Amino acid sequence: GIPAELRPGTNQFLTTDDDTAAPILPGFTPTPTIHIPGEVHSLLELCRVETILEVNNTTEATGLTRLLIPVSSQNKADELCAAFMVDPGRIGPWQSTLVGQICRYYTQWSGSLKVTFMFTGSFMATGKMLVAYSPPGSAQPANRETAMLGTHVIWDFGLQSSVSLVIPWISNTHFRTAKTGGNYDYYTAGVVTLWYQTNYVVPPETPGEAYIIAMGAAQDNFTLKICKDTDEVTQQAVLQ
Amino acid sequence: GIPAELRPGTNQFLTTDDDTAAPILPGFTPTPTIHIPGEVHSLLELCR
Amino acid sequence: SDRVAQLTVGNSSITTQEAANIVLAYGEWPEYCPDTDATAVDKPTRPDVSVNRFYTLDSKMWQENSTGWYWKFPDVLNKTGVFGQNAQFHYLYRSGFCLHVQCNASKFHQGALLVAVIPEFVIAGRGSNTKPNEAPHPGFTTTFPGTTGATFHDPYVLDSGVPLSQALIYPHQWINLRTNNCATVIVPYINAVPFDSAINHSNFGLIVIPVSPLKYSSGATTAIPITITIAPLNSEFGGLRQAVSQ
Amino acid sequence: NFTNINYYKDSYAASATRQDFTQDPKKFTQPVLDSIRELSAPLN
Amino acid sequence: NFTNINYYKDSYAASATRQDFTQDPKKFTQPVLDSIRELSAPLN
Amino acid sequence: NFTNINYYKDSYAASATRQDFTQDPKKFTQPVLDSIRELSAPLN
Amino acid sequence: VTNAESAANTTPSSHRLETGRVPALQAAETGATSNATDENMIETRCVVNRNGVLETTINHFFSRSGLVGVVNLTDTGYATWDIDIMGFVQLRRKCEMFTYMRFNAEFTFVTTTKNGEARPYMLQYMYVPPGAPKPTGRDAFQWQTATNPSVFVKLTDPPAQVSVPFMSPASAYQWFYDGYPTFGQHPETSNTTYGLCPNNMMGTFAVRVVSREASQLKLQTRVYMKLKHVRAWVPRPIRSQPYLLKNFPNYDSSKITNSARDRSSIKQAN
Amino acid sequence: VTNAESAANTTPSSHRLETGRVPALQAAETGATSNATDENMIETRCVVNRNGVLETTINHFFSRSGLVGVVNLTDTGYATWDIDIMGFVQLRRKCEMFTYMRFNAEFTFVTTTKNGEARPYMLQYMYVPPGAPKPTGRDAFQWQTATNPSVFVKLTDPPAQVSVPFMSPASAYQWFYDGYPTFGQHPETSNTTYGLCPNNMMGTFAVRVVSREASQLKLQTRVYMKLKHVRAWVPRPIRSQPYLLKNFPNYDSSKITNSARDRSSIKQAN
Amino acid sequence: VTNAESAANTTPSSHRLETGRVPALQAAETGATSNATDENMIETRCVVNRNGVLETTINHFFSRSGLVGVVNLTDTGYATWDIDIMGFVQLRRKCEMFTYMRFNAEFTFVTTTKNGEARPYMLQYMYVPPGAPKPTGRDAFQWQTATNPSVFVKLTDPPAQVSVPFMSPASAYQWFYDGYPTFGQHPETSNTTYGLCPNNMMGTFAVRVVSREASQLKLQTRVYMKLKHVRAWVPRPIRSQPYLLKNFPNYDSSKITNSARDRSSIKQAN
Ligand SMILES: CCCCCCCCCCCCC/C=C/[C@H](O)[C@H](N)CO
Ligand SMILES: CCCCCCCCCCCCC/C=C/[C@H](O)[C@H](N)CO
Ligand SMILES: CCCCCCCCCCCCC/C=C/[C@H](O)[C@H](N)CO
Repeated sequence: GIPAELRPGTNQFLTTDDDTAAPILPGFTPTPTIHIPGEVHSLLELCRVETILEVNNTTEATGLTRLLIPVSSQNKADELCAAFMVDPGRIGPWQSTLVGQICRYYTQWSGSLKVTFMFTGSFMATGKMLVAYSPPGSAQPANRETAMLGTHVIWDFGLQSSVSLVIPWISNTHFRTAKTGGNYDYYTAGVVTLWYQTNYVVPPETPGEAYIIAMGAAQDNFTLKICKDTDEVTQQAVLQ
Repeated sequence: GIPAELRPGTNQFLTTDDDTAAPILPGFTPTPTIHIPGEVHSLLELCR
Repeated sequence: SDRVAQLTVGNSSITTQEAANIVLAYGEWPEYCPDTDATAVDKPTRPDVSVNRFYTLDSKMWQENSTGWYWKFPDVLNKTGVFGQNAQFHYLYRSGFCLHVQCNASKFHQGALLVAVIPEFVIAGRGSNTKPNEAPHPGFTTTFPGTTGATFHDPYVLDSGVPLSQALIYPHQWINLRTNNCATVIVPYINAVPFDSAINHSNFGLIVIPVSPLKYSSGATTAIPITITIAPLNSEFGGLRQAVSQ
Repeated sequence: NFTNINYYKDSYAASATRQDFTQDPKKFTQPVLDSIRELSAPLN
Repeated sequence: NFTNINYYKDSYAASATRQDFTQDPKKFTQPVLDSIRELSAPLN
Repeated sequence: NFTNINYYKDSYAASATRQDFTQDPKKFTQPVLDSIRELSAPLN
Repeated sequence: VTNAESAANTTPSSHRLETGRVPALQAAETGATSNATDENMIETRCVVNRNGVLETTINHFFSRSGLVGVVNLTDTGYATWDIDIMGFVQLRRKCEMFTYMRFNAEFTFVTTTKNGEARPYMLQYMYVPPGAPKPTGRDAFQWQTATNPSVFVKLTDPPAQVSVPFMSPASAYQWFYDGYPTFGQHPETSNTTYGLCPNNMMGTFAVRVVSREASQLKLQTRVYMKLKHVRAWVPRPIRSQPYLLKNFPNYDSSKITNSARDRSSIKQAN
Repeated sequence: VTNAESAANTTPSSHRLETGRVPALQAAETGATSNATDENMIETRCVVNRNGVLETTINHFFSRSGLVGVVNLTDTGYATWDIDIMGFVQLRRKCEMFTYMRFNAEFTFVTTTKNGEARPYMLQYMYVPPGAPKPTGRDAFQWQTATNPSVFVKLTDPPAQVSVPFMSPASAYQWFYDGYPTFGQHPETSNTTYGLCPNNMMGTFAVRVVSREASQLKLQTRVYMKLKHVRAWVPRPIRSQPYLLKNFPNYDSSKITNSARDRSSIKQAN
Repeated sequence: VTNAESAANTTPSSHRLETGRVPALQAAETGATSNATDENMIETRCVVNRNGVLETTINHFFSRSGLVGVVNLTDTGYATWDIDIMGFVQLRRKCEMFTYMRFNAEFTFVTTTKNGEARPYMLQYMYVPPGAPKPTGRDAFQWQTATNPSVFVKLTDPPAQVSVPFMSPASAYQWFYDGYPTFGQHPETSNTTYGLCPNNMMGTFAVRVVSREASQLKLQTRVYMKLKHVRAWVPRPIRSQPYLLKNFPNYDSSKITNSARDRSSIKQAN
């Protein structure tokens, strides 16, 4: 017998503990592996894929016209098309994408984001848009002169029917808690607004109403810290 | 199993004890440090 | 040098004058089964000409208020050609596929489609009943539609409780009626076992949901069809016995 | 930091083995056949 | 005296590491710019 | 994987020793005197 | 294949005034994610990133214990539990994020009483593989466990814990199975066997109180499973609809829950 | 003698069209198993087998604990048990698969109460070799164990466990003995000593409660034996008939249980 | 930067009789501490000092456990505690001696009963990070702890003890924050958010009794925190006024306690 004292932490079952355990089956060899395509190694591979945002999540949108930003022709200039927050750990459009369901498993995120707008309309319909990201501060801008003071991009519907606005990492702290609201408005990321830059011009005998499909993903420097459990799953009784 | 007896001092919580403890967060790296001026290393710097 | 293309496989060819790319599913090519991963002892057969060719299915009309369609991939071809005979007489089956979905429209029509492959696309039974024996289940002509396809009831959840918005983690493409008219995917053999029967288990499934519904003015063409052509790349069979239909 | 040490012949009763930082995002983000550059138009 | 030994991959669960006797009292006691000698009048 | 370690002088109180893969099926399956080939008739 | 920690740092960039070089115009019709990065759009500075991504692997994401099943023992004398981890929606959703998974396991057994206590009794946990006879009584001959692995532990002991290997006849566990287990005439009304993979049926887990007479206690043992040495394949979207059944992905036709909460208008961020 | 793991792989084969080379026609009248293999009959492919056969040795097959005997103690004050492992039909059949066996042992003692509990009392387990005097009381002088090996353990302790060597005067344990132990006139009516090997009588196992007065409890101690370092010789068929006695292979003349269940006809597989 | 133990020894000195060399006349108007030492004023001898100063570092001064909070559990069924160590004036004053601190922690959990005892029940300690849902009942789904770190310990066990890293989004913990957390119109009457650093909100600490029915006991768990690997910056004066609030440095306008006790006159040392 070797002398040995017992310390605090004895006989406890820590959930996230890395320790050995007695094997039930001695001298066991499992089934040999084969080559299955599409092996994942990290959750940062699932965050870098584009995924349609629910920017039209307002009421009166029925079942599948919640993914579409309606575009038409205006009468006044400098109009606005859509606006949505940047926070992916927040309730809204980012709740319907894939990076906003992985950053909800983790209670912290960092790095740049990326929003890709695809125009689904007629081939003869031209136009221009001013999608602009605005760091925190005041509320959503009211004019286009205030919106163009941030980090905008001028995208025109041409042969290439998709532009991508990268959202840079402009923060004071290294990380941001994916839980905003209350005293957690210190970790807000800003507002992305999309403006009717010039107009939506259409020739005769062509529909004057189109749609834009917004998609979102992470960037190369995206990272996450401290796992947690999501707030979606609700269960009253066991699934018998 | 290796033989091992228990000695006095078992199951006690000494306040000024220097021992390890089980970490709650596995695989964690804190926020990187920056250069903050005026770092203290001993309480003999505040007495002079 | 990027929009024109020709895909010759067997005695069939596919010509197109405006595409976008050819997505390669999970960045891998359809291969033959190696001697390391193989487990069956009997020698497999390889026609290599009569089964690796473009089979064309019937056309689907694209109405304005359409919901979508879905097909099982080793099950659409069991009564058509020499591939159906090979997948009825034999017992094991391993092959990749080569997709192509065509939907041509003029420069005055607007719309888009999301075509994608869903490995192990399990159809859910719709209905609120949390009782094992009283719960509703889909019929056989709904899980395995055949060569005539099956329409979606709720395309927003892919008829499986899974959002369509995040269904872009699958090998996919778009058919934007202003840019392209054809989407093609080269999918390899994805399964947990090296060989598997082609009558009880459907590996994956194509889904074509019409987002941004079709719109046009009066005087244009109303009948807008949708045609898909499959090619079973690198097909090999094993376990020859009596022929079983299903 | 001795943690990898096992105490049985069965290798499936050990701790979390070597952490390899393998990452291939080019199979989920860019699966197309023709390699596209990032400073040019996708469809020439 | 083996005490520094850890038993996990996380380094923040160890004991009190190496005791360095770092001490710079010249930043709290004599922070003036012009170095003043101790055997002369401060203000000449 | 230290398991063979004993703690007494008696050797019959140890664990399961070295696993030798000895196998001679030729004494239960083919015990006949005259060695028969497998590509010929047993009784010429 | 690149292998590195931290995060890809940025590089200094200047303004571009030229034609033909357009990094911003992508084309989503090709099914490829856009590759435009920070440096090419805006003028940026140089930073060295040290924000470790060790905590985002699929081996640190799954190596966390979690309740898989609960077993109510009344003391019939015994109690059984068919091993299937898709009964609680907390560990079911992370595993259904993927299609194929190959992993080892580590089960932990936490047994309590009706009001919650630990009386110094004895419990036998027995694992019944597929094909082994299930026990029919509290003093039957199946409990002799001449070959089945069993654990004898008390209520006043620390929770029991064993390690379980990859025990599947296939090469991986698949959660979604697009087919039937058998041949024959499948019905159109009640397909009670569609989407039932036979490679996941692992057996039955039985538990009894080791005694001769009947002990007057109502126990409740919770099984906490932890995954390790886990490999994953073919990722798939995470479920948004509430779960109804246990072995089937059934949802509700009416009252489909939207995947994003409602706001007033489409031109109001807040 | 060949020594290898995994399993013999197959080799590629083609069709044979010739006379004189017939691998299929065997002759079972020579008492030899047929040696025709896969490659020679049918056309086969090449496979590399990795299906480990480590779990099929006679040292992994027997190194599993298993109930050998139960000892009821009423507290006469003490209780005895003549060591013979052929009392429970679960570990008896695996050992009777073979004729001669040489092995070490490892007994485990699990003692419970009437209703099932563990009161903090003290128990003495004493091994009585052949020739040593058996105890005649609960406070006798035999319990002084000046030379007999004894174990003092409580009911609230983990189950006791000791290691036992090969303690036979012969070179191996034989279960079947085709003879008589002594000379003389053997009877024709009641041969109560046929098939009684004297090399297997190992002694008596006694147990008492260490006290002075009488403790009012009815205990029950179960002996769990595990084999190790086991060598086996001369395999023999496994028994199909139900057991009747303990030291004799008696079966039932009438109602002989067939070794295969009945079906309808001989031309119906199912 | 000099690094040495013991204490600076003295050197021999003689008398000085000269003009121009004046070590005694300092000038405090320059904001510098006087540098006159022993040797220059008086005649001194030579000594070798060995009085170790190892016990005066900021790593031996803080590496001492100390009560940070108490959690009363009535058994609502559960109890919560927002982690903030500025609730007891013993460890609050040593930490408020400094402005910025970066350290690891080590919490110890000591749970007792109403009259003081340790009944063999079971307790679950669960840490709820900022954003994770707080439990709403004693048998809620939040206690499934699929990702939150939890500790299962009994009352009859040694006190639990875990290690906690630097979990702040900033580079250090600051106790004094001279600003507001948000923008907007700040009021003149009730500034209920001035001096509230959001980088110190670490979450909620919950505790329940693991059971099904209600256990009739009133517990009381004390949290003992110890600091380690501590770095400190920007020292500041130690507080002399009695504490009033928990998150605010409020003091009393009237009855200001002087920092030195009163004596009779200024010309009487005693
Ligand atoms: C009594 C102590 C040993 C207890 C042994 C229990 C473990 C044996 C079952 C292995 C569990 C493997 C993990 C889950 C397998 C399949 O995925 C489930 N059936 C999911 O439905
Ligand atoms: C009290 C602690 C020590 C207990 C010692 C008991 C073991 C001594 C007996 C050795 C048993 C050898 C294995 C069985 C032997 C013979 O095969 C049996 N008689 C079978 O009939
Ligand atoms: C249930 C076992 C694990 C319990 C985890 C509790 C520790 C998590 C909180 C970290 C405490 C860091 C030290 C104090 C932080 C800030 O200075 C305080 N908010 C001071 O107000």
